[PDB]
Amino acid sequence: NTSCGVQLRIRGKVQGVGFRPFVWQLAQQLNLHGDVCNDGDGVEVRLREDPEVFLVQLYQHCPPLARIDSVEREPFIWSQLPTEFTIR
Amino acid sequence: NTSCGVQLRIRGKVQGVGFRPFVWQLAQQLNLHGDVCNDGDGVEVRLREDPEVFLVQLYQHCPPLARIDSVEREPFIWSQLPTEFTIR
Amino acid sequence: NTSCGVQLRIRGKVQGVGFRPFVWQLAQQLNLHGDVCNDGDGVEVRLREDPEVFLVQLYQHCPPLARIDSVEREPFIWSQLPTEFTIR
Amino acid sequence: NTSCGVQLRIRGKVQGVGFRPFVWQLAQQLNLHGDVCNDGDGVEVRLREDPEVFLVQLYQHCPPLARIDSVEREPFIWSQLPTEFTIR
Amino acid sequence: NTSCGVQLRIRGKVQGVGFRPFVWQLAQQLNLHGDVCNDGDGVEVRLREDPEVFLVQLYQHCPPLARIDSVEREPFIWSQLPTEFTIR
Amino acid sequence: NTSCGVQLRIRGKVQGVGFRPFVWQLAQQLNLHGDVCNDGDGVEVRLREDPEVFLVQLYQHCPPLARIDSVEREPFIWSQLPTEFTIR
Ligand SMILES: [Cl-]
Ligand SMILES: [Cl-]
Ligand SMILES: [Cl-]
Ligand SMILES: [Cl-]
Ligand SMILES: [Cl-]
Ligand SMILES: [Cl-]
Repeated sequence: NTSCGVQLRIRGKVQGVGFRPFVWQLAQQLNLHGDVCNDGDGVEVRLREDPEVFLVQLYQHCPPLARIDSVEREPFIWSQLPTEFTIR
Repeated sequence: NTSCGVQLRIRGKVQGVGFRPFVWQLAQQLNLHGDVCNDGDGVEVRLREDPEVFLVQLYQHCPPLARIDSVEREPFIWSQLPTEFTIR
Repeated sequence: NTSCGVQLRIRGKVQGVGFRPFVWQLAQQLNLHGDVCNDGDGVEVRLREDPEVFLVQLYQHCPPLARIDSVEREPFIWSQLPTEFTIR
Repeated sequence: NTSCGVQLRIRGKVQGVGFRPFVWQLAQQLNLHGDVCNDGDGVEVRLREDPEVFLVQLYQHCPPLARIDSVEREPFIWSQLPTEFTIR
Repeated sequence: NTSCGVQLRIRGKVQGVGFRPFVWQLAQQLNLHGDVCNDGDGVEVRLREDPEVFLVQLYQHCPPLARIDSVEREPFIWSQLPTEFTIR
Repeated sequence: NTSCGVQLRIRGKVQGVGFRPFVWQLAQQLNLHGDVCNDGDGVEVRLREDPEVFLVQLYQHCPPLARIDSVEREPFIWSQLPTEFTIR
């Protein structure tokens, strides 16, 4: 059933730069579950877990071709909890 | 804007027994925000804060005429955060 | 990879009484993941999530033939996170 | 330096009944730090850690001569964090 | 009544630079409550909520004329919880 | 007894640069407990408390001769909780 999650919206130079793979790899390292996608208004990252370490490291380790201009966060409800972290 | 909340659904003998006032008073004592209502399928309590102490004390201090048969919890998203605890 | 979990050790009259199914059903209602077993020194419940609501309700809704004499908790590390709640 | 703590005020039949030792033993089992005292308006328990499991078990395992009528909680600031749990 | 809060003390080039408005805007984006002021030893930010995302973004998005040299955090107790985020 | 902790593994130019003292001083400022060591594969920091603010500030305030290339985190269990923060 449902659980509280977090959606992060990351905007900047975040496409064509290895950003979705970067997010994926960071989520793997952090043992996070959810997904990442590029929906045309930046990159959306949905997580089951608290996003703080992820956010710290998103910024600090941003790929060299990428550039993060802003990150927004909001809560949402998972309909079913994720068991993996996937690129969608 | 939005925040993660918790909805509790309390079923049993929970109407005509001072249950909504009891919930209100417990929320006041605990400095909780949200609301309580009876919507015909028990009592729904919506909280901004984590419900655990509230739940402990709901059970332990249940009014004498009342009887709690079950409590369910689920997350939801507040559209605007509550600044009081109110009976609705 | 690994995550912080909680092991609960529940002792009393907790076998032959529907206790493992009771735990399972409570974990389902609470959307918890991990497992339950009877290993000869009571019932061990391992959870991914914080156990507090589970504990409240374990006590309050204890099956009628069962009797809980004590519950102990300790942290441990999951080797892989659970995706279900199962009876083992 | 300072940290956020919780003070619990437990009222009822809570003196002459083994209540301070009971609290101590529960805190030991739960690996909690802080202190307990009887200051003439019930028993005050100060904890470094979140009090929820403690509270659950305070109620469920209340000594037979004791009787808990109410428990109140409030936050406070530790001037120095406790390294033990002690009866004061 | 009272709740646990966090006070952040931000020092550097943090006056005459749009820092209080920057903090305000960040708190709005994050749905945080409390206040900000310049009391002559940097900027003090008092929050109801956990400060971690705020801190991440304080640093990453520091206005161009500003410069953050240090940030300290300590807990404190709110006398009444804030319902807005305001510049004081 | 045991508690959930966090181990951080910090790699880069992190030896001969005042890194262990830097970590120590940051832990003191943050009122953290645990330890730091250099075990030949970077710097390991073990903490009792949640590491997020520590991590934010590790990166932002990295000493000038140092360079942080990566930070990994994993949970572990303390055998006895630390009462100080020490360089080992
Ligand atoms: Cl992308
Ligand atoms: Cl009602
Ligand atoms: Cl069993
Ligand atoms: Cl006493
Ligand atoms: Cl200012
Ligand atoms: Cl080193």
